[PDB]
Amino acid sequence: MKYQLPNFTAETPIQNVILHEHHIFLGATNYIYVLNEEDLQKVAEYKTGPVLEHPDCFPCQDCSSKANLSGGVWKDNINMALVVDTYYDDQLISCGSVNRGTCQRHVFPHNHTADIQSEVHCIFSPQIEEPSQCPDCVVSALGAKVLSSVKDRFINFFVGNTINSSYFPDHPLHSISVRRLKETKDGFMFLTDQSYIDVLPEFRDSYPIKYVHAFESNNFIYFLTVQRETLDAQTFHTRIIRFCSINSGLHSYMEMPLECILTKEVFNILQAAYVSKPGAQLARQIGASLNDDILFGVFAQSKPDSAEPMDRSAMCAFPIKYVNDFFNKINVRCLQHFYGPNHEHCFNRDEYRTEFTTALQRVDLFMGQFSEVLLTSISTFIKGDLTIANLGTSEGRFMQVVVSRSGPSTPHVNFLLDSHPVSPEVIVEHTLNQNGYTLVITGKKITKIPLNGLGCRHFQSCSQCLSAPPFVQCGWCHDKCVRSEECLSGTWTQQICLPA
Amino acid sequence: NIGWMVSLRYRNKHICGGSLIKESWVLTARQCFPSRDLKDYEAWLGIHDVHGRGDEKCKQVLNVSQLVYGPEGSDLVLMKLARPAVLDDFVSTIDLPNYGSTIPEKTSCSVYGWGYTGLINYDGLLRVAHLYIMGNEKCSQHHRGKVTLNESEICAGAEKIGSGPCEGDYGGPLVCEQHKMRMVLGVIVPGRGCAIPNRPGIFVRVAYYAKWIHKIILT
Amino acid sequence: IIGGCPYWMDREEC
Repeated sequence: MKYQLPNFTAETPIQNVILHEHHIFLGATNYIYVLNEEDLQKVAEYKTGPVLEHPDCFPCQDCSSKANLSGGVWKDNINMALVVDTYYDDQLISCGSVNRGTCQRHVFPHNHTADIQSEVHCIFSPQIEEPSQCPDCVVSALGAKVLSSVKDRFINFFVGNTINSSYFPDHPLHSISVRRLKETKDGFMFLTDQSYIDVLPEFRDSYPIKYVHAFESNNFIYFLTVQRETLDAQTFHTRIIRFCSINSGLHSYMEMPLECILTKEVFNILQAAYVSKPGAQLARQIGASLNDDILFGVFAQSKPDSAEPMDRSAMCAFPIKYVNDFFNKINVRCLQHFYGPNHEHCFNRDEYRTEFTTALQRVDLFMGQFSEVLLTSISTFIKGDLTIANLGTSEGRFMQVVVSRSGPSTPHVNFLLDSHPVSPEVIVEHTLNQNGYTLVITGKKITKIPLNGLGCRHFQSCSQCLSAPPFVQCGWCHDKCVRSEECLSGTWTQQICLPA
Repeated sequence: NIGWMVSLRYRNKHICGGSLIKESWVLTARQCFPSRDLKDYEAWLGIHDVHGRGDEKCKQVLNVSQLVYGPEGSDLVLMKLARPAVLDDFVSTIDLPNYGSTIPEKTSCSVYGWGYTGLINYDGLLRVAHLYIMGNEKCSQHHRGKVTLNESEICAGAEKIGSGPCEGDYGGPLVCEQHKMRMVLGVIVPGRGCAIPNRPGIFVRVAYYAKWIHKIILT
Repeated sequence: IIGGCPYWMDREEC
């Protein structure tokens, strides 16, 4: 028995979601679907693939005409980034796996937000200055995390790329990079050589780096990664990268591990992360103000000396003020995957790249309630004095549960959304008096789940409804169990069950 | 006469324009400095061409001793040149407006620079766009209600529709004639698109910072 | 400078 909520089924998988001007932009395989916010009805679509690959057919130059070729290969366009620029003339910047991870700006016509096909420009400018570099080569097909920030009157792009040995002539990709988009909007550009920090070519395969989440807070950029503990190490880590939010380069770069213990068993692999403010009750228990940015992270146990999750999940909260306090404390190593583990730089003491010796540890807020499921999505919100967590399963179950340390909480919403796992990429929209919705991706389906009300629909009879946990605020409305505001009739009680 | 034009060179390549306001001082933009290593900077005066071609009896090339950054708001920077610029027929200073001043709407202005021109084979010679002063209120609307201006900003609409500064033009001046005299009223800074028809350009109000500018430059 | 004239050109001939 399941709920009827606005859904949308795409012809291919959904990779990234964006919400802009009452329009849902989906980043799908070979498509960019454009839905309507209210009903999730496909208003437009843009065909992004398949795209034909040829060792001479360069990026941003079409070759549908070169179909019958001695070395031709049909590739799929898997969306890696989807960014909405509103600083310059409103445009959707989209990036795919193909064309050497080139991006494209879909300029919106002045009165039609749904028109994604009219103005489309490919961000590529042939590098004459130093043909040894590629700033228009943003994204990797392996894994990519893009973060847009207007800073010093320019649109800066912080990038996290997953690499392999695959060497490229004149077109390489960078591990962590900061590039500013030119006002001519024809290309990007790295200001200095400092602007990027790559894994040494020896380690490109031995050391795979998964960039789980990226965010900006308190004048700093932060990246959340899944990498090895050390070069020679056989086991996997979750790290918190941080660097002074500047345009010219990656300054005051630092990486520290994060530990999610259960009191000393470790859930070493971050599956999803969400940064939000805390509700009053939990704020008190984590030592945070109502206005403190908090990194909530859903972690998983890794198969011994592997990186794949184990269906044993947890969730711990990292108040960024505390995360920052750790970085501002003095011991410390050199960045072993970027610098040489043996090089002269590592032994000395902006300019340098720090790796932290110890970790920041936090206990599972759910106290092992999820140690027998695989949590893949997280989104947090505030209800009154409460902090509710929206959680997705690898099994395709979506659940809402109260985040508190003052005794464990059972989820008040729990149901199968689809069969396919839940996507970490979520959307939380907020409306007046704490009641919006989430956007949950499950393969080729995107679902619009309301923040408060689903708890009530789990009660079939008035008697069942009348004895619901008080916080869900459930009442009977003639023939249904719903919140006060959802009852448009006047027959709302939490005390009476008339005859039937 | 364009004696006050300065070309800022970062790693032997032109990065920005600037303006000689006093013998040892150049007024430019914070965007013009990718590095804190002054070694990589050089200022060229006496030039008309970006590569300093026909300029050799004129060309003056100075090192940068100091970087005095303007207030948190402004994207301004004052450069102290390692040795005073010699004021000859080819090199001259530009006057500043007074602190408690303003310029009438529709006052004619010019933006100068060796920046992007959208031309195929650009000859590297100094360019000029003709602009006219506009009210901050009518300029905020013209931007489609996307940007609101401070007292530290100044608007100037284009006289030839598709015109305006771009990449490589930053730090350069907005010259207007206040009381029959050429004055630097604005500093070119990045915008929200290079030369958009009917959309005006935001510069930074030099007059707003004239107190600070004179505080530095007057040792 | 997009759409400008060369430095030596008078205002009135643009």
